[PDB]
Amino acid sequence: GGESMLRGVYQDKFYQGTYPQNKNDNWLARATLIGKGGWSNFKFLFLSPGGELYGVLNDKIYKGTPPTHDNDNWMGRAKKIGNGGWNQFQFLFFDPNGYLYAVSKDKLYKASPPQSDTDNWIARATEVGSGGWSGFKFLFFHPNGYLYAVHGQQFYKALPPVSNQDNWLARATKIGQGGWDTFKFLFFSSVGTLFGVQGGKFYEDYPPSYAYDNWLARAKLIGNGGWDDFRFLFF
Ligand SMILES: CC(=O)N[C@@H]1[C@@H](O)[C@H](O)[C@@H](CO)O[C@@H]1O
Ligand SMILES: CC(=O)N[C@@H]1[C@@H](O)[C@H](O)[C@@H](CO)O[C@@H]1O
Ligand SMILES: CC(=O)N[C@@H]1[C@@H](O)[C@H](O)[C@@H](CO)O[C@@H]1O
Ligand SMILES: CC(=O)N[C@@H]1[C@@H](O)[C@H](O)[C@@H](CO)O[C@@H]1O
Ligand SMILES: CC(=O)N[C@@H]1[C@@H](O)[C@H](O)[C@@H](CO)O[C@@H]1O
Repeated sequence: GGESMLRGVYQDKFYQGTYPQNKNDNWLARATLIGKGGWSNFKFLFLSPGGELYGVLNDKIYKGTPPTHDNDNWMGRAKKIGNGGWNQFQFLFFDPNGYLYAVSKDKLYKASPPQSDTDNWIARATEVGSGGWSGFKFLFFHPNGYLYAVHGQQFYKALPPVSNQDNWLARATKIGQGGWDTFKFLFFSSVGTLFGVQGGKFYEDYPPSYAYDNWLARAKLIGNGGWDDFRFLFF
């Protein structure tokens, strides 16, 4: 059930709405304002597959159901689940089953998310990757459980590492040979459609399946202008 709404932070404000389906749709003019300010200094701001919003701010991490209207004081009701060290991460993201993945100091870690202030998450997390993980530009999951990654200007996908003895990049399938480093945002919707913002323009299409598929030549243009101004843009 339910396709998730697109969300984004633009000029310190938080908006939500169904994603735009053509370049004549002025998304910002119709989107619901779900936060009046305070959103631009989060380092990370993302949603779990269970619908909980996670935010990293000033080295601490907070969670709560997302705000539904502009006067919902999200940070006043969010639960603080981390008191320090959350700005050390380069990436912080969920797999489809609710496990949190994190890249810190070139290593990849995985575990169920912290549920309280006193939980030393980084200490109990499993190290599933020992080196190479700060070299990616993007690292994100498809809803089918495959890990997608942009390395240099190349694009790859493969089931995630089973342990730190698993050399992921060596067995990954290459699904793109160039141009992937020029995107500002690159992410999946909840039904597996790939969405990307490249120089102000917003595109969507089924993801490439092999290195010679010219994704940008076939993708649908769903937005022209303003998308490079967002600080966060995600489903
Ligand atoms: C980061 C955060 O929770 N910001 C909210 C803001 O969006 C909302 O408009 C306001 C309502 O009083 O409370 C907070 O400031
Ligand atoms: C990144 C990480 O796991 N930081 C945790 C922090 O959230 C927590 O409050 C503390 C409790 O001892 O341990 C850690 O440092
Ligand atoms: C990016 C990548 O695939 N890194 C892996 C690393 O996680 C793993 O510990 C090692 C095993 O020899 O191989 C690679 O370096
Ligand atoms: C961003 C993008 O779509 N890059 C693709 C690239 O992956 C592919 O190898 C090439 C083949 O023609 O076309 C494009 O450039
Ligand atoms: C961020 C945003 O909503 N940008 C839209 C843009 O995609 C669209 O092409 C244009 C149509 O007039 O309006 C806006 O600028």
